[PDB]
Amino acid sequence: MIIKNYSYARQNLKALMTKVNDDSDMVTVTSTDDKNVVIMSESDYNSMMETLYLQ
Amino acid sequence: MIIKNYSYARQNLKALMTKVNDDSDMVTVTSTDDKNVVIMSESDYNSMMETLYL
Amino acid sequence: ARLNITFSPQAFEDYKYFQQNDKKMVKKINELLKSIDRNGALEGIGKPEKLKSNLTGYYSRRINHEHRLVYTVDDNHIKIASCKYHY
Amino acid sequence: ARLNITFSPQAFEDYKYFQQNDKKMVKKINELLKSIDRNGALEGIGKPEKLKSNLTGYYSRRINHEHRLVYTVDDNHIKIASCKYHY
Amino acid sequence: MIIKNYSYARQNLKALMTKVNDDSDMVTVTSTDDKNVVIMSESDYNSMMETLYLQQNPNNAEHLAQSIADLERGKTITKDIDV
Amino acid sequence: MIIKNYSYARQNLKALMTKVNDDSDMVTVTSTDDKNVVIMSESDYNSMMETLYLQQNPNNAEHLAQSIADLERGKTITKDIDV
DNA sequence: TATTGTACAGATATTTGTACAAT
DNA sequence: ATTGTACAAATATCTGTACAAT
Repeated sequence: MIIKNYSYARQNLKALMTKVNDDSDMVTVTSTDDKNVVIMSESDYNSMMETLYLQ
Repeated sequence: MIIKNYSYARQNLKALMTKVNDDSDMVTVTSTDDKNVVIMSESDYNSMMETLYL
Repeated sequence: ARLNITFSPQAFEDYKYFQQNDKKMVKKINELLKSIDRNGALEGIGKPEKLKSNLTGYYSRRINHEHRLVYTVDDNHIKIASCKYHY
Repeated sequence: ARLNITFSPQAFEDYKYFQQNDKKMVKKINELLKSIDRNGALEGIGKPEKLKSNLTGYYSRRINHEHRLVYTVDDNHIKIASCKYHY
Repeated sequence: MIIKNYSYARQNLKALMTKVNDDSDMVTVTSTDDKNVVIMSESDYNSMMETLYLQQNPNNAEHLAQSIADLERGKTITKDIDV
Repeated sequence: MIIKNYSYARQNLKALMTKVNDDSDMVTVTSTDDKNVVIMSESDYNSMMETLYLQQNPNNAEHLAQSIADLERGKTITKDIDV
């Protein structure tokens, strides 16, 4: 889990999008006003959604 | 994973310590000079060490 | 100081196993059960989370880093689906 | 461009599985192998970690959220211990 | 799932962070080289990860599904516990 | 494992954060109510959790133990992979 | 002993909309 | 549609230090 603040995340958004796809990990970007988000690769999101279903 | 900056962690250190013990959770403490740390309950550390050192 | 608790078969096996081999686990489990009865399914200790998918309707609290108490509340009666991870 | 890779028997079967049923995994594994060959064990894509305990001497990179490429490098020759999580 | 492109997400990052937190929605952010991302609130992430943790292992998923069915049909064990 | 108490940790938190990063050592912080913690660098935590992930499942741990043993006893398969 | 909540205060870093330039 | 880079003024963090009270 990468942790970055909002300003760094915006300053380096493309690099972070590349990194979460290349490394299959995630970024929590922090905010001063309790609006944190997590950024993950779309392929990881889709993979995790699939294993959530009871097969 | 709970995320707090250094100043908050110092102002609320005790609360965080009982938090990670009550919740079996962890805190990452950020810092402006790239010296982040992670805080976990001692019993969680001992459990994990036991698991990975068979 | 006393609660009526419904177990699934497998969850009761694992509760008894913890009674015989790990008293620390039974203490934390009972502490979680107390917090569920006092504060409701989603408030209190153990990072309570609302479960999704075919587990919708149930909740989880952390017994420790590895094990989860998986439970629901049906008319203020606590039902336990699991208290030990199955590999 | 054409690499010589050592697989464990179990990692070979899993790679064969992916070759049949999941071309995306094979492509990802191959990109990780290229990175390992170009930059060494600890540098490049995939979040390289140095493994501990009885896995000491081996490294892991992420294939995706679930699967790990567990490998080592013997004088620029890559060996794969695992490329798929076993349940 | 809201869909936005990378440039919009860069120029409007704080509004996206606000939206997925206030509306509990998610956004997919596209890029031209296909390494897209999805953005969700930290609370939605924790919730999904906890369910994923229990579902990831097929035997634990089966154990949970059978235990919940057992509780459903009434094949249960009821005890008083002193806490 | 440096041992300290809560009051020392509170009063010297930045020093402890700098030590566990520069010297890759760990601090146990003691409480009087038995709510102790361990503090480690983010790098050490990531490394620890990744091995833990591979070892936590007994079948995956055994799969890794057997596969590493095969490689070390020369029971292997060679593939040529265009990359 | 060791504990916690609480506070000061200059210095430094984060915040957020806006937008140029070149692709 | 893209990326790196820029301005700038309100708010937040930083960090040693330390006073009560336990």
